[PDB]
Amino acid sequence: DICPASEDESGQWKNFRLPDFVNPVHYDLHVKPLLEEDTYTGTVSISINLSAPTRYLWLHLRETRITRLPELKRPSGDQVQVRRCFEYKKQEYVVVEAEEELTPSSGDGLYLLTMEFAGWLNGSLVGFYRTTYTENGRVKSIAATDHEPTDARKSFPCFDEPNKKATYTISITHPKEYGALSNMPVAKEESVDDKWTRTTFEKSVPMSTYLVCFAVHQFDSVKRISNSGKPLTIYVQPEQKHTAEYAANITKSVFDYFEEYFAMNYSLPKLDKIAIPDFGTGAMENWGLITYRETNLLYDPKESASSNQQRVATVVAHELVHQWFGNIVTMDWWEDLWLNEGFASFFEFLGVNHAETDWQMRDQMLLEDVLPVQEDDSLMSSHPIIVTVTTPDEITSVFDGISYSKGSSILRMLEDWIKPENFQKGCQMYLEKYQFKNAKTSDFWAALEEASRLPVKEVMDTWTRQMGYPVLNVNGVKNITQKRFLLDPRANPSQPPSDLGYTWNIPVKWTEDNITSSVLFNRSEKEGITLNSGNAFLKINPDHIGFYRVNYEVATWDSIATALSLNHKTFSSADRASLIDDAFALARAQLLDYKVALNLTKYLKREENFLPWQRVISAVTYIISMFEDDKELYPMIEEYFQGQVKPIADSLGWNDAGDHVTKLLRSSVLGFACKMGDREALNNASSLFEQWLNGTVSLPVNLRLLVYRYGMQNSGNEISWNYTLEQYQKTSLAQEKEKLLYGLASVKNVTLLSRYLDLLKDTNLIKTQDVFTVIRYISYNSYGKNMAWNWIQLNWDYLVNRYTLNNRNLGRIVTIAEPFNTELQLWQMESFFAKYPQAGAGEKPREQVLETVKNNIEWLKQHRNTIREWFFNLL
Ligand SMILES: *[C@@H]1O[C@H](CO)[C@@H](O[C@@H]2O[C@H](CO)[C@@H](O[C@@H]3O[C@H](CO)[C@@H](O)[C@H](O)[C@H]3NC(C)=O)[C@H](O)[C@H]2NC(C)=O)[C@H](O)[C@H]1NC(C)=O
Ligand SMILES: *[C@@H]1O[C@H](CO)[C@@H](O[C@@H]2O[C@H](CO)[C@@H](O[C@@H]3O[C@H](CO)[C@@H](O)[C@H](O)[C@H]3NC(C)=O)[C@H](O)[C@H]2NC(C)=O)[C@H](O)[C@H]1NC(C)=O
Ligand SMILES: *[C@@H]1O[C@H](CO)[C@@H](O[C@@H]2O[C@H](CO)[C@@H](O)[C@H](O)[C@H]2NC(C)=O)[C@H](O)[C@H]1NC(C)=O
Ligand SMILES: *[C@@H]1O[C@H](CO)[C@@H](O[C@@H]2O[C@H](CO)[C@@H](O)[C@H](O)[C@H]2NC(C)=O)[C@H](O)[C@H]1NC(C)=O
Ligand SMILES: *[C@@H]1O[C@H](CO)[C@@H](O[C@@H]2O[C@H](CO)[C@@H](O)[C@H](O)[C@H]2NC(C)=O)[C@H](O)[C@H]1NC(C)=O
Ligand SMILES: *[C@@H]1O[C@H](CO)[C@@H](O[C@@H]2O[C@H](CO)[C@@H](O)[C@H](O)[C@H]2NC(C)=O)[C@H](O)[C@H]1NC(C)=O
Ligand SMILES: *[C@@H]1O[C@H](CO)[C@@H](O)[C@H](O)[C@H]1NC(C)=O
Ligand SMILES: *[C@@H]1O[C@H](CO)[C@@H](O)[C@H](O)[C@H]1NC(C)=O
Ligand SMILES: NC(=[NH2+])NCCC[C@H](N)C(=O)O
Ligand SMILES: [Zn+2]
Repeated sequence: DICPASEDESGQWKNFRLPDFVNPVHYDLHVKPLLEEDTYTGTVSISINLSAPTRYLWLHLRETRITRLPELKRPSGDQVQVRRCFEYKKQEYVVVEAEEELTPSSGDGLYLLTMEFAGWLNGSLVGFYRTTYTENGRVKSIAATDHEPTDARKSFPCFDEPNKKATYTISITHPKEYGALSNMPVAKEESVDDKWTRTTFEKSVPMSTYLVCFAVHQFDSVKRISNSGKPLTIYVQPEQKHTAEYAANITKSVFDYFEEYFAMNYSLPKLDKIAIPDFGTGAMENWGLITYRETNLLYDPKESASSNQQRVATVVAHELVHQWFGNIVTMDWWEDLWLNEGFASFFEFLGVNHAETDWQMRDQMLLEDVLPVQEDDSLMSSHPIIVTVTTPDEITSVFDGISYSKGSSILRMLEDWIKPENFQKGCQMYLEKYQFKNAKTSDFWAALEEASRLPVKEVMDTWTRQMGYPVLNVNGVKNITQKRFLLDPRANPSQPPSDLGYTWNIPVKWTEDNITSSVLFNRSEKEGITLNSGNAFLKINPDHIGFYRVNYEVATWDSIATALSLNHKTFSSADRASLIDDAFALARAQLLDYKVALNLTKYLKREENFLPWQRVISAVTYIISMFEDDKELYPMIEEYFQGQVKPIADSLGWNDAGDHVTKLLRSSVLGFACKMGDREALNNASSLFEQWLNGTVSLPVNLRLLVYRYGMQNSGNEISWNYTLEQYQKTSLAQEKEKLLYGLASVKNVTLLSRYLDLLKDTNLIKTQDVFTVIRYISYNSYGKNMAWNWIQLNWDYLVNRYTLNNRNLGRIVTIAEPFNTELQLWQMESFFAKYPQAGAGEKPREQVLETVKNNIEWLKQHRNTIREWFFNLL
């Protein structure tokens, strides 16, 4: 109204990107929330470096409105006359036109733009918002911000691009019963009324808008002091105070580890962590004020699982990495997002490995990132690590497996190739050089190139400027050739067009009789290379350290299966997982006969290690999933795999005994036993469930989820469903709540699942942060697979209105359709997508799930008979 929307395109504000010649230096930001009203107001004054004649100044603003007419100051100090302001919706700009036009800022002086604005605290989990929780029967409020990637512009008007780094001095006017937090320590507090306080924080270091954070809270705190002497504190609800201890421990340990590892001081005087009761992502690395979802921060050793402990430790470590990679040095543009996310996803493992010695974290990288993303990056609808992004929806979409997991994986390969010592030093030099500035990927290669003189740019470009990865084809034990690996054999291997033409410079490592050698396999060696003792067996890609698959000759694969049956310990746990993973992905891709892959599972009655069991379970889950409705194949696949896990499931038993990894193994192994229909494992689940319903018995922590799931699935009814729903409401621990939600989604009852789906619209019952989690849980239910899919279709307009098409989790919800494997189901998907063609952040997930479902249909056609034969002839 005061800056009305205009469809005037005839200016530079038509461009998606901000102009080069306008840079901010300093933000004077003041916000005043009316908590009980779900509104806030604010004023911002921004010091501006101008480099070119312009009659217009524009910056980002979404939803939040300008309250009066903006006012501008010349570097001399005089008031610049303003003709108009207008909003340009298409590119999320507010634009002000001078009755003038003025010249650059040539010295140390700068323009100053002052704007008044008003926004909403309700209906959203981005920008600046308020949510509630209950304490001693009273409803309490907390307000906070979440900005990454393009939501700072909702909180306040700003130059909302990662390279437009400016300095910040923030102040908030809030009721006195509340404390206020931000990036920097408190500088001064002053009484406005006898009811209100104005809290001003000290000047920030130059930082990106997406990192700017503030909160208004009545939380207690658990405190720690770094080796640096700086306070590290975790803010937490008084009720939940005891559950902040572990995170406090890890924060200290990992903070102290990283500061020494990166050879650089944490830039700020303090660091705070806080979990918002309703929070839209996992966690956010806001410099000095890291916000969390409760499940990722709050841990109770008396109620939480080892899985939960590891998750907390890992996310805390992840977030801490960002204080260096992302915060100190930021990517120049979102196309280089992996410089943030891949680095955090890599170093998170080093952090927690320091904190927790017997967690085998380094190996767990294979399970967490490497192998899962090799699935993702074998689709045509993957994308290169460096990604062209032209809209806010595209930007948010690339916060994905490629950025995180493949990012993490190619750094893991890089480190090993280049040696840890040199990788470390190179990272340090990168941090020294670009501190408080922005870097491109090119900048990082050159940094490590200074630390190795190895051809980092030449080699790593191949892993980074094109999607996908190679399979190494072994000819004669010793000759290898590279070929792009795609899950779909019908797909055109040259698409989409790549300058590098889908050949890679592959750092290749192999083990000859307990001795290790290294070669760079050059792109330009079109007809392959020969691996340099007269050997009878070459173990290529030890610990799956390189981001590629190895396809041995069938004879060799056959001999591996035999070696496993005779003495599996001949191979390391990682090597076993890796051979199993490759074989099954190769069979999936029609590059290896399924009989050969399945033959590798024969030894399993003697398998006792975590890594191979995890990758076996992953591979079987897919195959079992494809044959769910096949009355012929399914019982046979079930009977066999039931027999294979029985010994290890029996050996570990239904009790929390052993070290971290053993307990993780027991969980997944007992879960798989239950999934495969082992009557005794199911009986244990039902028995413990029945006891838990008696209201006294606290279940062994690493068995709970299984007991809620299989207990509800096998003996749940309305009475126990209602009980479980009450328990979910009554527990304060978010990690327990989440397990109970999975339990509730496990009932074999259409009426009860229907009630559950209806609860998604009730914000008193299911939190906004948890809606997509619940939909996904329901989709795993044999009835709910179709119920969840049907519900998101019927309620699509409702979800879009509630979350917006810019919401990443909403974009991704269509992946509940992954198990689909008929032409009928594919037609349903396409019909639905055609009806709602505005996909937003769901554009890529749609492409991916369509490719997956098409692969599934093909897979069934190609392999049903072969797999049937293998099982029939065996049983
Ligand atoms: C939870 O799961 C346990 C399995 O992990 C069950 O324990 C098993 O119960 C079986 C049936 O009573 C026993 O079968 C016997 O196995 C021995 C092998 O050592 C054979 O001699 C017997 O032929 C066989 N049956 C007989 C004699 O009729 C298992 O031995 C037993 N123990 C283990 C460690 O596997 C629990 O029963 C189950 N709990 C609940 C509450 O259902
Ligand atoms: C790699 O996989 C091969 C193909 O599945 C295995 O070879 C097969 O072993 C089966 C036993 O596991 C045989 O099943 C038998 O088939 C005959 C004729 O069809 C039936 O009369 C028998 O009753 C049946 N056995 C049973 C118990 O029902 C297959 O004949 C056999 N096929 C071939 C071509 O060899 C390999 O053993 C396997 N390699 C390993 C494990 O190293
Ligand atoms: C937060 O609440 C306000 C006030 O209820 C919402 O504004 C209303 O929007 C609807 C249509 O979207 C109108 O019918 C009402 O008249 C509006 N009221 C006012 C005072 O503007 C607002 O949409 C909510 N914010 C969010 C982000 O959902
Ligand atoms: C946080 O760390 C402290 C130690 O730094 C842990 O407290 C110790 O726990 C061990 C094992 O329970 C005891 O033997 C010691 O008496 C405790 N105090 C020490 C060594 O100073 C504490 O348990 C850790 N937090 C969590 C969440 O487990
Ligand atoms: C699924 O749950 C519903 C709700 O509890 C069950 O419906 C009940 O059935 C019994 C008879 O067996 C009646 O006494 C109740 O009045 C019914 N309740 C409702 C709301 O209709 C239903 O039997 C369950 N269905 C299955 C297949 O387990
Ligand atoms: C379990 O939960 C439901 C919901 O609280 C109970 O109440 C019925 O819920 C339906 C909707 O599912 C309403 O239409 C009825 O008004 C409710 N019936 C009442 C209040 O009498 C249901 O009765 C509970 N069942 C058990 C066995 O505890
Ligand atoms: C860096 O850390 C050291 C050791 O903790 C400290 O003495 C020094 O003040 C810090 N220097 C800078 C430039 O931040
Ligand atoms: C492998 O390549 C080498 C060198 O080109 C060659 O001598 C040999 O014939 C090839 N094939 C096999 C099966 O070893
Ligand atoms: N609006 C969002 N969903 N932002 C997601 C930020 C999550 C954060 N970068 C992390 O992965 O830890
Ligand atoms: Zn991150």
